[PDB]
Amino acid sequence: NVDPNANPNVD
Amino acid sequence: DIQMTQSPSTLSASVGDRVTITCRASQSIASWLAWYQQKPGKAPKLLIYKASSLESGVPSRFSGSGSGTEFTLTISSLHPDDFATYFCQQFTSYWTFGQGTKVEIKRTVAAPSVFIFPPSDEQLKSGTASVVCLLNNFYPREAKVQWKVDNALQSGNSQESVTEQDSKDSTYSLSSTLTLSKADYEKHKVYACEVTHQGLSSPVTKSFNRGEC
Amino acid sequence: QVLLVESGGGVVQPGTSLRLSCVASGFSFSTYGMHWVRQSPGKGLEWVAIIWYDGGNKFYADSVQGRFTVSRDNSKNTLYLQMNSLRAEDTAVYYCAKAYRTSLDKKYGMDVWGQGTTVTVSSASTKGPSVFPLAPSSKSTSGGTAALGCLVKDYFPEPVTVSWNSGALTSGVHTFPAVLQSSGLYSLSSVVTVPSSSLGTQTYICNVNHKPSNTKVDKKVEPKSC
Repeated sequence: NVDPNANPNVD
Repeated sequence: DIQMTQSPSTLSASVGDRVTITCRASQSIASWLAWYQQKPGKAPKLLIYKASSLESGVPSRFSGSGSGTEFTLTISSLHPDDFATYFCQQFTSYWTFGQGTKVEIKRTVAAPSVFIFPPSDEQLKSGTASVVCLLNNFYPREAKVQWKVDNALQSGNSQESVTEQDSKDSTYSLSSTLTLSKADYEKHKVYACEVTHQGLSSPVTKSFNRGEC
Repeated sequence: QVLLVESGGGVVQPGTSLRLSCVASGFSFSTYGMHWVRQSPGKGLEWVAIIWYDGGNKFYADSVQGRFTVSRDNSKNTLYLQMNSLRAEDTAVYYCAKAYRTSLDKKYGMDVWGQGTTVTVSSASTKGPSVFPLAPSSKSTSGGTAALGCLVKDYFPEPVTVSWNSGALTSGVHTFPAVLQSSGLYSLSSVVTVPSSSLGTQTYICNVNHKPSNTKVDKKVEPKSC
């Protein structure tokens, strides 16, 4: 569902 | 699928020089470009993030520019600590790196001292023969090392090893090892390495006769 | 200060499984994505895997897809890389790296890497080195200095430590990087430049230690009469 380059941290 | 290619692969410069390194992306990556520094035996270190933003602690002499497919890393005045390999990295579509650009110390041309060692009596008893040619303390790093057995050019039976550039005098050293079977080695007389280098006005041969050492 | 410590690397045969660990400190591990990156002479820098802060989303490079799995245990502050069906082309230094801090950006790289752990995949078996002298002579001198050394030949795996006169001699020593021969074995040479006048009155012994084979050899290097 996500872009692998998207924010991988808590948000 | 985004290929990063840098240029040049090797850059020779002096302390105080202004140097520039270019990185090219096979497709547009906007500003999603990172510059890394790495010295031998150490992990890569992030210097510039998002094309132009220096990380904390990076001296102001470093800077980066570019957007899209063409990127540049610049060191306004080269510092002794800056000689290393530099990698670019895109982080928009997975993560892929360039092949690196080594920034190397540029000193005056230094011709190598050439030395040759015959095989030991111990090794010859075992059944093989190793002849070693030693090129010591030269610059630049490019050198031609040609083994000749009775003037017959050898091919595919030698190996080379080059040190890192010396931190003090900025020279390289190189060792070439020719190996044959005992029975092949005993068939011939004159073993020699021919060395071609920028500091040698003409190739320099060191040789010896089998059995006369 | 961010600290990442890889571990678990080693020398293994192809077709085996190996699991690397990365222990983090100096930052909130459970709130950051983490990366695995490897580096080899043949392939350069290769991204391997990423795992989200909570261990959910995982993405892998094509070259490791189906063979490697990434995982994490936030209670232990550890990142893991399970490798299966290892091949020789998997040989590399494997680094662990923390994702860049949260901002308004929609794309994210990495900022801090660990020191690295080496994974060597090879079908070669452990073998001690043979140590042969490189005898000084008139063909290894120029202008008052003479070169001598030792040939550390046909051993596996890395590394070997080489000292001279039990470590008492440290100047003029050049220990060359080992070359991987096509046999699967390594070889290296260690040389030292000494005064020509000393060869008659000074003894030179190279000391080689190869821990994987519990091998240690002392080889006296004597001049040749030529």
